[PDB]
Amino acid sequence: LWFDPLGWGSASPQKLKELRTKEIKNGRLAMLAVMGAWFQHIYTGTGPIDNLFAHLADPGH
Amino acid sequence: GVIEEYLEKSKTNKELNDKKRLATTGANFARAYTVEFGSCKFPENFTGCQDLAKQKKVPFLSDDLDLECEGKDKYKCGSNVFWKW
Repeated sequence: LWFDPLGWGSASPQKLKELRTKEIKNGRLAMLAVMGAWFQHIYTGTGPIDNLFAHLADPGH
Repeated sequence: GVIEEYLEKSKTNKELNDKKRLATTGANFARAYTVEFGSCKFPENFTGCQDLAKQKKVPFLSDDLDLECEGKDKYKCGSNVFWKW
């Protein structure tokens, strides 16, 4: 029932914690762009085994 | 799960052939490491002479030109035409 809580506006903010959420929230979905790009790496890829994962650097011969 | 092995390291971890004796790759450079020519250096001799040739790749055969000279021993043949000299 009541009304208030919390005090502010979604206890707004704070104005460094707005920044706390920031790209700690977003850069993590920058990094699930790693996800985006498969999120498999097992590309039917064999392959990312014997585990792996990566790791060419890139040897050759 | 096992307890047991882990379907066995020196058969699972069988990429102990990312090191092994895999001069199956590696040491196919360090025999060409000394590669020629003549061999080596001199005489016969650093081009050109070349442009052209042992090694490059490619291609391509190769020969060519008798091996020489039939003709060009002055001219050829021979003892040495004759033919007329």
